[PDB]
Amino acid sequence: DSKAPDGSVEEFLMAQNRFAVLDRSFPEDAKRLRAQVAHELDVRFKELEHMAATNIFESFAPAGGKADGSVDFGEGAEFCTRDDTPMMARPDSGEACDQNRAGTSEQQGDLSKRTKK
Amino acid sequence: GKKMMTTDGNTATAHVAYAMSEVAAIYPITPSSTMGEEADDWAAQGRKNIFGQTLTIREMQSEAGAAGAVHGALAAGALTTTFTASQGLLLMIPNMYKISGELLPGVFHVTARAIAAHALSIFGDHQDIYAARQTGFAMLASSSVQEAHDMALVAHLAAIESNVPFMHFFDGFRTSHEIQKIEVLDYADMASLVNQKALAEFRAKSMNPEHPHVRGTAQNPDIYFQGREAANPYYLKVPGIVAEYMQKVASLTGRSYKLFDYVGAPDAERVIVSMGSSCETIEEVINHLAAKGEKIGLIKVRLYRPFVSEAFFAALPASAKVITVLDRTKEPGAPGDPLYLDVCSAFVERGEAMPKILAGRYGLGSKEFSPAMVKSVYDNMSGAKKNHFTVGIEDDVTGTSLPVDNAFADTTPKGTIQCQFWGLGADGTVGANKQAIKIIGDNTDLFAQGYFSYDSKKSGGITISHLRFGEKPIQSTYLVNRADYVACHNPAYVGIYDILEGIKDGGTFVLNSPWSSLEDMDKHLPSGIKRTIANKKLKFYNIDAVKIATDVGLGGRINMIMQTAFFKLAGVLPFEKAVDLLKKSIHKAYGKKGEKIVKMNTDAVDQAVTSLQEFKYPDSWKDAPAETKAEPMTNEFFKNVVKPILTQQGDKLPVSAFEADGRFPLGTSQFEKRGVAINVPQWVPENCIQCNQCAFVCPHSAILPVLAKEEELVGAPANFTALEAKGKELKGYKFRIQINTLDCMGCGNCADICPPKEKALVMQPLDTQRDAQVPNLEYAARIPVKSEVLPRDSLKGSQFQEPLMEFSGACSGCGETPYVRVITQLFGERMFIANATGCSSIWGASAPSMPYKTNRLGQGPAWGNSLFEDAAEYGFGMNMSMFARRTHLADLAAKALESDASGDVKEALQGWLAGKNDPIKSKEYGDKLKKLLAGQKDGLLGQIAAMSDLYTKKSVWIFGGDGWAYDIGYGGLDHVLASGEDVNVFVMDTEVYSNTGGQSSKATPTGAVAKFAAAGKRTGKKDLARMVMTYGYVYVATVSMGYSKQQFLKVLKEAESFPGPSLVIAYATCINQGLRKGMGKSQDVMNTAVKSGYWPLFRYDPRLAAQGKNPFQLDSKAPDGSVEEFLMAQNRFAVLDRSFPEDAKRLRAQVAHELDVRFKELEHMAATNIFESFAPAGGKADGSVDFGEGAEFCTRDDTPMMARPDSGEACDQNRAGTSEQQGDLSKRTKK
Amino acid sequence: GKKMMTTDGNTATAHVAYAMSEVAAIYPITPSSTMGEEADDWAAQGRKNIFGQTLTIREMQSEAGAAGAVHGALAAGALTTTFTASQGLLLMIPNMYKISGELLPGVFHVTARAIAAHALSIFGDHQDIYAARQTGFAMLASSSVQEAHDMALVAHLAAIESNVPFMHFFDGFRTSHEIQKIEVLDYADMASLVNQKALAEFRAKSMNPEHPHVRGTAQNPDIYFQGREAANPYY
Amino acid sequence: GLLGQIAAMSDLYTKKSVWIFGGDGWAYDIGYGGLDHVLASGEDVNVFVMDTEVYSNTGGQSSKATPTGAVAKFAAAGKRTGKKDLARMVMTYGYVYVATVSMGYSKQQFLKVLKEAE
Amino acid sequence: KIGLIKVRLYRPFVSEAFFAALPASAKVITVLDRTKEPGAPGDPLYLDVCSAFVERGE
Ligand SMILES: Cc1ncc(CN2[C@@H](C)[C@H](CCOP(=O)(O)OP(=O)(O)O)S[C@@H]2[C@@](C)(O)C(=O)O)c(N)n1
Ligand SMILES: Cc1ncc(CN2[C@H](C)[C@H](CCOP(=O)(O)OP(=O)(O)O)S[C@@H]2[C@@](C)(O)C(=O)O)c(N)n1
Ligand code: SF4
Ligand code: SF4
Ligand code: SF4
Ligand SMILES: [Ca+2]
Ligand SMILES: [Mg+2]
Ligand SMILES: [Mg+2]
Repeated sequence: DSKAPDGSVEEFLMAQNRFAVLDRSFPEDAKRLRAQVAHELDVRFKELEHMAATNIFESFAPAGGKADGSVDFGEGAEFCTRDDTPMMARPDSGEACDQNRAGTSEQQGDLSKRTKK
Repeated sequence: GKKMMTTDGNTATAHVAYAMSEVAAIYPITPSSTMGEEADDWAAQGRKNIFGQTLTIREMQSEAGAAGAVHGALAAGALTTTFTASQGLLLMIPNMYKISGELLPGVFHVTARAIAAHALSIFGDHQDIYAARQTGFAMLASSSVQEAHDMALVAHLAAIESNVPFMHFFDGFRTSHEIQKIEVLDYADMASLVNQKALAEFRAKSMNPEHPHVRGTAQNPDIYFQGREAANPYYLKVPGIVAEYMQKVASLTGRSYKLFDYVGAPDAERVIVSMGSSCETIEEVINHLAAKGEKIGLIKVRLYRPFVSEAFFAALPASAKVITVLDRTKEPGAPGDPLYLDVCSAFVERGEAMPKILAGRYGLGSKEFSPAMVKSVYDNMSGAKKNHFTVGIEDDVTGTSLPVDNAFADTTPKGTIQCQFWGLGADGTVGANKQAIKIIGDNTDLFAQGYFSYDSKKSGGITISHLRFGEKPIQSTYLVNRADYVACHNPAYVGIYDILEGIKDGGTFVLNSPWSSLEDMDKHLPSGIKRTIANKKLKFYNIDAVKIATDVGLGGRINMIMQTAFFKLAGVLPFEKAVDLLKKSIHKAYGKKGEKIVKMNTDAVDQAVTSLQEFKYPDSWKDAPAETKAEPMTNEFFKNVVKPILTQQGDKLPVSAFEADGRFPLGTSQFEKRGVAINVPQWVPENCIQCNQCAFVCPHSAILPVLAKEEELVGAPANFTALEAKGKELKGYKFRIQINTLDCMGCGNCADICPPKEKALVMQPLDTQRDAQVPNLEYAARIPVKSEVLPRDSLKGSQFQEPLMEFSGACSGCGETPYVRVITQLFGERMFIANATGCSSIWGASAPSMPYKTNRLGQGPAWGNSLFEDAAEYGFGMNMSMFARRTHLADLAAKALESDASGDVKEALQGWLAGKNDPIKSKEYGDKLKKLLAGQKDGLLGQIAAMSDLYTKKSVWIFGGDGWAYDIGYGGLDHVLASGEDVNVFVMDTEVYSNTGGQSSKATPTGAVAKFAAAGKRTGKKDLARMVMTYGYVYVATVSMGYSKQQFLKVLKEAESFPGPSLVIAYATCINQGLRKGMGKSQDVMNTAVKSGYWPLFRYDPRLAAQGKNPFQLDSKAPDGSVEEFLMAQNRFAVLDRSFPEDAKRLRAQVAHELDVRFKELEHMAATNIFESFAPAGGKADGSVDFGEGAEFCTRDDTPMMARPDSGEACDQNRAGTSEQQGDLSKRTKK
Repeated sequence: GKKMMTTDGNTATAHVAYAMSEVAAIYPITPSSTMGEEADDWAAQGRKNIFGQTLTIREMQSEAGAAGAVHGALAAGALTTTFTASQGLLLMIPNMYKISGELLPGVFHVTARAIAAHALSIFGDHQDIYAARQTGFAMLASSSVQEAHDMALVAHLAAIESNVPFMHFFDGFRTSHEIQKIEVLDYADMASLVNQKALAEFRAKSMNPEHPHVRGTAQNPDIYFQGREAANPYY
Repeated sequence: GLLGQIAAMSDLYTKKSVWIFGGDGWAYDIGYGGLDHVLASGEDVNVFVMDTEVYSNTGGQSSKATPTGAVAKFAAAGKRTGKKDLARMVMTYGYVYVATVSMGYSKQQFLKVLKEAE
Repeated sequence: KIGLIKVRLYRPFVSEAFFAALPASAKVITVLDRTKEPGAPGDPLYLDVCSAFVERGE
């Protein structure tokens, strides 16, 4: 909604004691820092200009769905989704499951095949 | 009306909280987590509260956020509740003062848990609730599961009528996780007790623009004091309101309560005053002892705040001459703990008889408070009368502990059957016990109780179930120590743990093992057990649960068989009814996929009932030969501290065994060698291409690359097969991949990614591998690690460095530990780790197991866990220390350059100063100074010589999960990175709060299923990386091991060497994501995560911009279209598809769209020509200046807030207009 | 030497805190702001503490961040201090349990101020310091501008030798802002009172990869209680 | 009955506008974690930040909103890090309405933003 | 006949040192707390002083 820097920044800063007092006390550092501010805003404005020119932006979904109901992330999982910790303990936890101590599904199945007997 | 059910304290109170609240703002913290999760589940199922509405529940970024939201909701006129504990309650304290200060009817349900001090504890005690006793909240304690229900209701009703917020609390785990058959009220009954007039008044006084008021004013000395005392009337009335609701609720339930209740001899001479679950155990002991004539009693504290001395005395027998107040907390330096001080105050104000009052401390961090300990407390009152004592520990340092005689008689009511089950992680033992409790409770008049002890180990951990069944109420709030029935479901336990301890004579001992034959049994059963079974005439049974399960088709799955064993032998039910009920239930549950899965279970039951015969044993067991002791070598600390703790004897370690500040030495995990993997890898050297990828990827450091010279392999075992080393720089070396079979967790990741089609790693049963590999790893371990051969940060070369984090308690195949292990291989010897509370702090440092270790020179990660919310600031502090102390060193150095120090010393100092912040040079010259100044003790050179641990440049790292970085610690993280200081942040993104039970975090992706996002998260994943990149001066990068180990190493080197703040976000797989083919596919899943475009890799390096080039670089390619199979291969996404296919499809398409857009934005970032540029520093210069110096107008106001020592000078306060307006006015007023 | 000066409680305290600390993590909150601002200006002016070094002071995002930084700096072996009051002190409570729990020589200088309840107030009372009484910090009160200087010094000296963090507090405004002609000591005098061996010992036990240890473990019911009573000898 | 209850809820008839007012110290520093989370929630709330580029009330201390080179307490030689870009940070969400205003430059753009944000 | 006991070290609270400052002649003692803990049986300093007299047993 605004335009590219018009070059008045130096006067802008120097008209405020929060910047000028630095100029009177540490003239060399102040000079550097005001130029740095000028560079910072130059770049930022340029970045905002591209933002305004881009055609890359993501859709906007307000809300909607919920689908009366919910499900536990461990429901019907092939391997245990919780640990042996008292931290993960829950009222409905405790049912046996594959704790990944025997390897992958594929590795397990192959060991079966290989130890057919 | 009423309704019976068997549940835990958490559910009992959530049952009431849901009914009575309209809003809940929550945050997960153990052990209160269950309440928020149930409330969410019920709201989603359609459960109505007393207003006929589903609860509005929202998860905040922290408990502080939840507390502010609760305050807003209440101020805005909605009945509100929250569930919390420990660290979380502390964060709510500021808002508590506001909520009570504004007389809002809020109710906080707290599972009382210990505060982290010398150490963190998730266990139960009152340190947290006492920390808030001054907030102005009323405090109602419940001491049992049944009471949690009742008190929760009183709290809500009283809060609504009194206008004083309530904190309803019960003991963490001891009450929150104990299962009891109790009675709960219907929601309509609760609704009927609500004071409608009060409710309407609450609504009417609330914030609303239709009839607004101003709240939260700032007040001066003139009126603040008055305003603070104006609520007095309200606090004077709360006690009576609590009493009336206890009575109103009682008329509906039949259970009466008073602010203070008394039990025991009406003429007791020795009385205990206590609060919480301890009260139940104390009472059980009183019944027992009083029946023998002892004049003892107990005063149960219900309403702790307001503390009504009159109600307290109304409960105190006049005959009491000695009173012991028990506080379940510790306030260092205080003249006495809270409850004790309150009771003392009652007696002084009463101003009459002063019986002897004693203070006792107990149960910190859920320490047992058993019957024998109650005996100690009563004996102390008639004996020594030690004051300010502790009970449950042996304080051999300050001698404050009461001796405890464990031969005390069992005090459970007549007819109580007690059971203990020793299970292995995920063998379904706990689940069957909880089912057995439900079955027995719903089909008998028996009271049932269940409590479960778990392992700090997340995988292959041992569980111990304590169950009690009886015709009389079970008040035993302590573990079972004299069991009638004991079952060991893992034959491995037999030789290592004291499983039959305290088992009654004639008790039943059931064992799962394949040792059917007397010779096999005699061969495995330790002498001690045989003697115990013998001398106690135990009903010993053995059952090859694994053979029966296999045969009936259940594939080694033993839960049903052991379940049958309990229902048949425990003796809590008659055989007929038992097997009957058990079967009926199998049809209840299961009954799913055909009658076939039902048949196997039913069959397994019958087979079990049959094969369940009394193992007969020889009278010769009475004195089996006490075996020797083939105990390997370790160190003093592992022998005297960790081993005892790992074998469950930690309770016996006296106070003298621990460091006052709670510290632990590194490397105690080196000796655990648990051997719990079912299958481990087997190296096939004929196919090995010598890449070191298997070691790089191991989540537990269970693979050891070996590079030896001929000479180093002389005494090597015959089977120590080694290949001649491949590679030019390795000409002449013998290479070997040594599998550490006992530390392996058997996940399969190594074998899964081993490059060759003809795998060099194949999974095999642990037994087929241990005999050969144990002595092999042992031998290899003594071979010098060849860290100097290849580049430290090269894929292959990194695995030739010493890993400084091994054998952690992380889950098998954990996606976080591989990253950390490698990080230590690169910087371990010089890093500080400020670890955020989470899985990484839990697998990282759960006493007594310490995975981080030192290298051969004694150097290793200096590791620390402060809190969950402050990891960044904690690491920033360590960095401040290094800055200050190393700046001090630099100053001493320059100073010594201007002295008669020797040319060599000066050369070294000049060298160190120039390379002060360079890891290579600071070490090079620091090492010279260590040599050159050796012995120097005086003057300047002496101070420098004493600061050697500051010579080499240190590496400060901050480790944390996504919950930490995206939520609770985000503000801290953000500020630290914005400081521009040299720190390194490593975020292990699991896309959920893993440790606490899979709760959603802002890092959780769109459509992922997790707690508080159980219909799939409906907001996209927060873009932490892009947010941090807006600074321009922070190195930001993403990594995924499975996609590129090289890129990971490149990122580590670039992030760490960046002289400013660095943020590295890694994709970490986790059991909570539910990887469909096992965690052994983590690497491959990490690979797909990136290829699908789900987890794009990039690096933002500010120094490139400092040299004109674009700081942003993409390291991965556009989405390859595989996201759908990527998502569908994880249950956290697949469950949604099976349950809500319509929305799940939509959400997966949204995710594909999100990642597609994001990647395009990254592509443009990498294509940009416009970028933030700047130098590393420049400036400083001694001196300061105030922003007001020489200003033309006043620069500060007339407030007490801006007043400073030098303020007060006259200035233009802008009341006369502009400089020009004043000038113009001056010309106009010339005169 | 002694020096006669006319100043307020904040300055008298800050005078000492600066001399005895190497690091300071601060956050602004009335009526203690003056202290951190003075410390910052002095460091920028090159004032030397007892180690001949200028103070390393940083402003955090809040007092919780400031307390976590203080904990980290102390854990890493730097004498550290901070200034706060009221709402800010409340935010530091979680870290206070850790700092005392790990027996760290931290020193918090607090201008006791009212807690916001039915209303906010920047003025003085002990509501805030009492809210932190169970944290394990020793608490030493000063009732005048002159005692603020003296207790501040005692608090630092005692925290170093005892390994128990200290909370030096005085009344918001009534003491923090009261001006009085008092006597302050030279930094040299303060330095000569320091227990050099305790200090060396504090640095030797601090976090350092050259000789690591693990701090902040998670403990079960088997050992937590014992671990909590282990610090009794220090208190 | 029902009509009586509905009659008693008239102060809820009109759609309300929930505003959160705060300074830069609040939004960029201490309350950032909460502000961030509340915006990420996607709920209908309006945050209005009055950026003074310092913690004003307490005496002009620097905040992350303080610009490069500005002198303030704790930035006594000019702040040596730039202003934190809270706006671009929040815009990364894609579903949050973000805007910046300056009354002296444009009262109309200010009014337009109020109407659009609310 | 009046006196004042000034509290310097509030924590740890050392009763021995408290009594070393208390006149044996003291028949009435008022403890002033500069705070308010709603619902508490008494404010912090008062509670600490009471405990001192209770434990002394005299
Ligand atoms: C102030 C506060 N609130 C809540 C907690 C509880 N904690 C959590 C919510 C932490 C979850 C960690 O999440 P994330 O994403 O950062 O890590 P990861 O997934 O690796 O686990 S574990 C932890 C603890 C031990 O106390 C408990 O309650 O289980 C806490 N310690 N402190
Ligand atoms: C937890 C905490 N830390 C510190 C403070 C002190 N407060 C601040 C630092 C507030 C300054 C806010 O700055 P910003 O930029 O958000 O707003 P603005 O510039 O408009 O003023 S005024 C205030 C108070 C009133 O209590 C005080 O100490 O003086 C506080 N109230 N709470
Ligand atoms: S199976 Fe897993 S734990 Fe075992 S060596 Fe391989 S990667 Fe390591
Ligand atoms: S991953 Fe396979 S080929 Fe590579 S070093 Fe390991 S065993 Fe050999
Ligand atoms: S991050 Fe996940 S896989 Fe790793 S220890 Fe935690 S719960 Fe287990
Ligand atoms: Ca860095
Ligand atoms: Mg996580
Ligand atoms: Mg401001």
